[PDB]
Amino acid sequence: ELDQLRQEAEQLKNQIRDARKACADATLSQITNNIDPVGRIQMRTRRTLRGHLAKIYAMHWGTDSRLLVSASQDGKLIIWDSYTTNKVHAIPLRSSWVMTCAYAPSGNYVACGGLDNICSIYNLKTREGNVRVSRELAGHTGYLSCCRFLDDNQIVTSSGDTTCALWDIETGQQTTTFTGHTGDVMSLSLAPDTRLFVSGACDASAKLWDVREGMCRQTFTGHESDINAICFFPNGNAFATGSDDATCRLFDLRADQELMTYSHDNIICGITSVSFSKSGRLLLAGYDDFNCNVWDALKADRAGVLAGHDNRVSCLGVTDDGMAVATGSWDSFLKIWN
Amino acid sequence: KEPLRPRCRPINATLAVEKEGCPVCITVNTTICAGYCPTMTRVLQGVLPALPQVVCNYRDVRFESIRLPGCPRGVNPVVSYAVALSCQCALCRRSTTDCGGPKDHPLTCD
Amino acid sequence: TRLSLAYLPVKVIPSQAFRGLNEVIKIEISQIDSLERIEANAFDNLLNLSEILIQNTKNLRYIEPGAFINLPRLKYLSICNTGIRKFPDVTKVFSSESNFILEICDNLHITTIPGNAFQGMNNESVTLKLYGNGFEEVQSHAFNGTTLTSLELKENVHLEKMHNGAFRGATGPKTLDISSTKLQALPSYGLESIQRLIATSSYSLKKLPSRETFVNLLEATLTYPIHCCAFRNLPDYEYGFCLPKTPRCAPEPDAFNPCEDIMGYDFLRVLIWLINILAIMGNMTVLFVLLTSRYKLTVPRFLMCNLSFADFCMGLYLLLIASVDSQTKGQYYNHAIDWQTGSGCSTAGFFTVFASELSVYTLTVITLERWHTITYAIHLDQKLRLRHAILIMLGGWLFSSLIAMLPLVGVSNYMKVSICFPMDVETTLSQVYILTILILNVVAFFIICACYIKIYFAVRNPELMATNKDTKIAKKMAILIFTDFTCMAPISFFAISAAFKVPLITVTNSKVLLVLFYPINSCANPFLYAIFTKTFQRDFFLLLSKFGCC
Amino acid sequence: QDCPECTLQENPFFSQPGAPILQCMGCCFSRAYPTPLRSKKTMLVQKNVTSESTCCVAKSYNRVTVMGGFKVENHTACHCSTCYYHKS
Amino acid sequence: TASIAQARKLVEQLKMEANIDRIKVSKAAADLMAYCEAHAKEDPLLTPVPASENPFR
Amino acid sequence: CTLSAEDKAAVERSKMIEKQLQKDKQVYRATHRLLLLGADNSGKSTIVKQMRIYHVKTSGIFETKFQVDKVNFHMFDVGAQRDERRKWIQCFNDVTAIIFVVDSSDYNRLQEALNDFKSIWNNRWLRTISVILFLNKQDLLAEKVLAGKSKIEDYFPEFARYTTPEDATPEPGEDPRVTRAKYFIRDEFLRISTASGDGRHYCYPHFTCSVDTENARRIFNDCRDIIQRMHLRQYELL
Ligand SMILES: CSc1nc(-c2cccc(NC(=O)CN3CCOCC3)c2)c2c(N)c(C(=O)NC(C)(C)C)sc2n1
Repeated sequence: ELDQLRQEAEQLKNQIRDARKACADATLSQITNNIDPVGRIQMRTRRTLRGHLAKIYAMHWGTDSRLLVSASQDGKLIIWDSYTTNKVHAIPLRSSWVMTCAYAPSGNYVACGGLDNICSIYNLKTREGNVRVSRELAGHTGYLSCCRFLDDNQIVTSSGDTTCALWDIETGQQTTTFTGHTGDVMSLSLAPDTRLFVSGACDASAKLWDVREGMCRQTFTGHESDINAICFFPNGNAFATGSDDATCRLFDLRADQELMTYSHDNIICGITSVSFSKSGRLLLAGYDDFNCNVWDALKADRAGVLAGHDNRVSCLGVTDDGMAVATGSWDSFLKIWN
Repeated sequence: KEPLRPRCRPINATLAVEKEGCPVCITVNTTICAGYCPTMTRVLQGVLPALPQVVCNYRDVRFESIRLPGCPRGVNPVVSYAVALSCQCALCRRSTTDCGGPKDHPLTCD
Repeated sequence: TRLSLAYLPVKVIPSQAFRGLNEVIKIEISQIDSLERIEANAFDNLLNLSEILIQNTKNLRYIEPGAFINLPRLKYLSICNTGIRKFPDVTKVFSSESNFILEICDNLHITTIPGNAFQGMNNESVTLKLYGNGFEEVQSHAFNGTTLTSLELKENVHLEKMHNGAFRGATGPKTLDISSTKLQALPSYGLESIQRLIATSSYSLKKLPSRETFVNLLEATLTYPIHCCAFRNLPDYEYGFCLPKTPRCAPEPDAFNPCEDIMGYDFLRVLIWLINILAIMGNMTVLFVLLTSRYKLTVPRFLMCNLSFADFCMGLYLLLIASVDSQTKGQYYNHAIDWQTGSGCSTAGFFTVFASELSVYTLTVITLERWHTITYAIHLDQKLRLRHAILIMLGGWLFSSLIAMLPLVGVSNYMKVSICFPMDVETTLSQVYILTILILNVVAFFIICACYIKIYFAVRNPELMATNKDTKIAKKMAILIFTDFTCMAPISFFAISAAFKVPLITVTNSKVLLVLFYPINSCANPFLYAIFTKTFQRDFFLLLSKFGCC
Repeated sequence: QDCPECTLQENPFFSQPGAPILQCMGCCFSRAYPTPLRSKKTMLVQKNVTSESTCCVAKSYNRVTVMGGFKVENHTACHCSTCYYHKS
Repeated sequence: TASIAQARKLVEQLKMEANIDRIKVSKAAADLMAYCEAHAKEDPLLTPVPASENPFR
Repeated sequence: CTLSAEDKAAVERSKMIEKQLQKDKQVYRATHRLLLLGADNSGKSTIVKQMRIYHVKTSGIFETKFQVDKVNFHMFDVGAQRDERRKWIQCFNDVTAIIFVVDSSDYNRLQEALNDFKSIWNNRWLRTISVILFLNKQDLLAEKVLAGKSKIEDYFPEFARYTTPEDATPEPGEDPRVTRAKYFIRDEFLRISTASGDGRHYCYPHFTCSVDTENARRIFNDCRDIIQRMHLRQYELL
């Protein structure tokens, strides 16, 4: 019967809340007060990788920080050389709607997904230079809205069926399915140690899944609305999230609760992408508002603002070395700041 | 007309015609015009301006042409002279007429 | 009693050659080109001598000074068709005749009139006839110590300037003729004593002294009809004893040159300056906002920019006219010939024609492309793009700058009227040109109206709900068409009527139609087309935010 | 056509009753013919016609005055010599 | 009904989540500060660099 | 320009890709993308078939690629997805127009449909997108009305206090009852359509049957009108 299990779960949740409160001896701001805040951050557009037709909805940086990908809704997935804005590749896709893109960490393969319910993996280091579908990983029952590569052989995707899926490329089957969740799952982040990854969704509760264990370890529900993005702290011991309610948040995996909440009164626009800096001081965020914001990760201060886009900023990415950042909005222009 | 005091009208005359380098004088009959017409002088010489006084002159003149008997080469063979049709007495156009005083020069060549 | 020295082989006349003669009345020296020199005092003293004529002595280089000296009864002196270079000396005749006449004639080689050339000449009044001579200039005090009844510098084409002090020591003149002299300006002194002035065919005499200087002027005759307007100010044998209250001036001003200021009526002088300012800032801002726009230029925005530039050129023309009116306030006639024929009037006419034609062509192109985009709206690939727009607009610029250049090439003249509009319709070529321009403007308005009507009939839905949206379309499209019509129809109708040589208005009233109806487009285009659109407003708020004034 | 010898007549304007002011008016000779070849060389300006002019002038006159104080030249005898105010 | 299956899965999931041990927030903040300060020197955005090293012009 | 061989090869690659992208752009801008919403019983399958005539089960979107009057129309039937629209509707923010097929025969799944429209019409990202609304299976409504069930008032009681608008243009030869019912449904939809934002985006209703072959012309005319009116606001005419 529902009642006894429901009350047992309620008691468990109350116990978790009590433990977290007892463990909340002091907040981050209390101990950070002695830190001198960094001055205003000067970021200016260094490149404008135009030439893309439809509104960019997803991009991503390469491991070497040389090549980057931007996928639009016209069927195009373009691979740019950031240094000299060279269209290194332009893959035409089957389904016009694309909601993500990724890389094999070696830099060989790329991935994509969308409303077609089918992830598609393309190979770049082919024989004759002809870029063609390396594989089509079908099986999901919801729109696939993220892609991240553990290695060149495994891909962990998230779709709108409330279930993440770890696929083996060559095998092309459900190597693992993470289903202990409800609502559309949209954002995946792989920590420097690839055994763990966080996932956000529309249920306002991000989760921390383990690749090998096959089930979530922790759930964080500090948000009030849908979650649109997520990213690990560079050391992998914390992660940031953004939601439609215009509030950035930063949670810890060890403390198992929200370390801090970055918010501002003038912002009532939902977030769409977040990303830490190579050292962690700077947290970047893109909003439905046509500007991007760089905030102090430990002070919540509005360190800097970027206003080089004419439409909603929908995708953002920081290079591994941190030498530059890239933003792609719904104006079809991908702009690199530094 | 009146034998005494006729007016400006055309009269025939015998004019000597030559050109730049002809050693021979030609003489041909053509038309000039002469006669009288009223004249005025202002008695009140002073604040009032002078009164113009006209002279008999042409109003419409045509041209005749003639070839001379073997004049020296280097000049156009055919020369031309003027023939007077009608005349009235008006001011002598200095730019067009040389209105001088009593000369009574013969109109034949020498 | 009379001497006729004709065709003699005489080269030199010795001094006092005529001594012992007492009954001579006349001396004639004509057709003696063998003569070259005349000694001084050649006519030292004769009692009854009164008339002297020299008529053809082409080889006469000059007459020694004092040739005519101490002759009381010498009355008429003539020297004509002589190759004299130095001005003949007459200062020592010391005549006593009451109406002495001095004649200089056909001496093409005389260079100038020396100053004080008539000291001790005659104790009584004198007349001077300097016809035809090739004087280069007249220096100060050229006329001195004698009442000068008549001065006639007629047909001295080579004369270029008369010193302002030439009449300082002379009394008068009473009559002054400067016809065909191409003189620059009259002397500033001595003109008050002039009774009658003749300056016909003196085109270079563009500026005349003030009216108050001509206190004694009657029977004036000038070469430019406009100049006579300076004499509108109130204070048989032609026998009389009192001068007319006002001078009688000829030729009478023509229809093209009424005795008015550049801006006819007083109120216009204000209305222009307002239409000046309203016609500059807006079109400037439209250019300023749309040229500093971050966002890419779409075809209608480029057309808006060029339309605003054309209207800016119109405003600049109006500003030039207003500044000229302000500078020549109340005494236009003095500067009329100088400015109406100078570079300023040609520049104003070119601005008018170029700006008007460019604005009309741009409005027609805007309407045509609007119709093209609204009719073939579903076929999204047929939309006119910027390359074709730039090509068509370069063609339009060439057409506008070519039609506005023909008046400078003789097809028409901007110099016919003060406002510098191309009203030259004498020759058939100018008439057909003007009629062609006016008919092109009329056809432009007609095609704009037809394209707008087709747009309205295309958008209209004959079956679905369109009762409340068709009304707005019709309303504002009628506003646009009515602004164009109120700018075009009056001006075009009057211009076409007057271009067939059937004028229905006077040039003085024509001024009103410039201020009240001509710049209507030039001041209403930016508001109906540019200022009120969402894109321009949004760019304007962007600029305000950049400057912080938002 | 008729034109009289130029002789003295009454002045309609200034002749007061009993004060005869006599001014002489009428006509003399005038003619025009093409310039002769022997005369063209002697003239600086190219020409096509010469003219012989004759107007009658007062070779004897005396000073008088009329109501107003202005000088007047009452002519006593005029005869016809060259024409003075005849070029334009 | 699948409602009981969902309820049992939910209670099992919360049971598994609850057994995890937590760490004091002070320790987490100290570790974050230490990591963020020990690597603040090498970051190109905290301390901008001249055009000699910066390859983006 | 002074470059090396590798850089020149990269530039040649970039220019070739740019030319290919230019070709894809000039073919892309000539196609009108068209969303196709609906419900289980709306019958949009027959619609997509009747537009295909004018040309894997784990996938979640279809294609029709029909064209009318040499105008390429892309109709995107988003099927096999969840029953949740609120956040993948964002992907269709740039579509030319939305098609909404609803069933007028199923008295009351009809009420739910109304709410669906109220969700589509008042969405934040579909704010400037007009909606074409096909009322499908009108013949079935005709039989359900002529059957004398007299239960239309049971679900919607306002039917009793409704009168056929005078602007109605019914076909020659149908019972006033069916005309009143269909126009009542049309007015019920238009009440939601005109409630908010109608001066910015419009709603074009039509009555169609599964056997009708004239729908393609209806979409062509609706798209022509929508694009014309859209040009009109930027030309200020409306
Ligand atoms: C006479 S021809 C003439 N007239 C007018 C015009 C118009 C309004 C009134 C009057 N008023 C008189 O013309 C009175 N008179 C007095 C007597 O007869 C003629 C002139 C004349 C214009 C005119 N606007 C022109 C014009 O605007 N051209 C562009 C638009 C710059 C291309 S060209 C032209 N030609």
